[PDB]
Amino acid sequence: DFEEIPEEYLQ
Amino acid sequence: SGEADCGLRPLFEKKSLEDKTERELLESYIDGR
Amino acid sequence: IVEGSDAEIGMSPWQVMLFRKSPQELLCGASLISDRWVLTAAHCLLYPPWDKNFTENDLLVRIGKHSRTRYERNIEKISMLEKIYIHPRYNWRENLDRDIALMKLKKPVAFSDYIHPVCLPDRETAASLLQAGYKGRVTGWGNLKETWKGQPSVLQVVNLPIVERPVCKDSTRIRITDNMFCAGYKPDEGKRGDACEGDSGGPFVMKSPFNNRWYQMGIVSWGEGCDRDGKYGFYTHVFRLKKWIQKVIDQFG
Ligand SMILES: N[C@H](Cc1ccccc1)C(=O)N1CCC[C@H]1C(=O)NCc1ccc(Cl)s1
Ligand SMILES: N[C@H](Cc1ccccc1)C(=O)N1CCC[C@H]1C(=O)NCc1ccc(Cl)s1
Ligand code: NA
Ligand code: NA
Repeated sequence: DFEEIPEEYLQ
Repeated sequence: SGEADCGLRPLFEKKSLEDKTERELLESYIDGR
Repeated sequence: IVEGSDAEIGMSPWQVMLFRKSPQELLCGASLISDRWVLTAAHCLLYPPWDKNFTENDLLVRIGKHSRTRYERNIEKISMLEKIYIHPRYNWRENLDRDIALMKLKKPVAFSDYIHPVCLPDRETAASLLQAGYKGRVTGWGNLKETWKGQPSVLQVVNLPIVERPVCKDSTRIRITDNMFCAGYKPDEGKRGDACEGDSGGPFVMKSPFNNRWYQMGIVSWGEGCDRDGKYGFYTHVFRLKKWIQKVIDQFG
């Protein structure tokens, strides 16, 4: 339900 | 840090604009008026 | 938030979303209190009855948001956690006494029109304003109703009066402590509104009429249902926990 966030924040 | 300006909103207090319901809070505050 | 309304842009620039990394979902609200520190409820991070025990790497904070679900490019900022601190006497076993936690960010956040910290109240500001009938303001992205209109498109806001302590006590069988206060309208008052699931950890704020600054007096903590007649929302009493907040920040900042 949430828009994906940039990958840099999940590294 | 944020200390000097804490609690002063850029889009409201900083520019002397009020939000649509903050007056409801003020009206409930009896002490000191 | 039940029976609230859409926030204005920049109305609550200290509002923080606690965001679970995997699966990607809202965990809780929170508030920005400096460039590096975020305040929330302990039960947002630790609640063993529900098998909840989050570590720093499980979570992100999202600051500057308005939309619940959208990635607000060029507006919101996303920060990683360096360390969580939970009050050592947080009572998750019984009644959520001392329901408070701090999170230190890995890097300072840049303030903007949408990102700005709230003040925490001194003894005198707390004593003047934490009085029955005086209204504060609660914000969050939690449920719009107790059961399910389900979840909001944007941040919601409701203004609610502080309730007399005997009325709070008489509304529930849970043991209430001096580290809590309650707020909401009475059945005879007509108006409605409450926090709900998902609003946990967000701020109850008041605008001081003495210096025209916003102060965080409470943290959304617990309730029995949402917006039920004769029930009230309960909030962690921030000032009562000042010594612990100051000790953590003085020692680890
Ligand atoms: N309905 C229970 C009531 C409860 C249970 C154990 C200790 C204290 C209070 C409750 O409230 N619990 C259980 C733990 C977490 C907390 C919660 O959901 N908090 C969010 C809010 C909903 C409506 C509000 Cl108003 S605050
Ligand atoms: N030494 C710093 C200074 C500071 C920095 C940014 C914003 C406000 C103040 C500080 O003081 N900081 C950091 C944020 C939080 C606040 C603090 O510990 N305050 C404890 C309490 C006072 C009244 C309460 Cl109620 S809790
Ligand atoms: Na009771
Ligand atoms: Na109620």
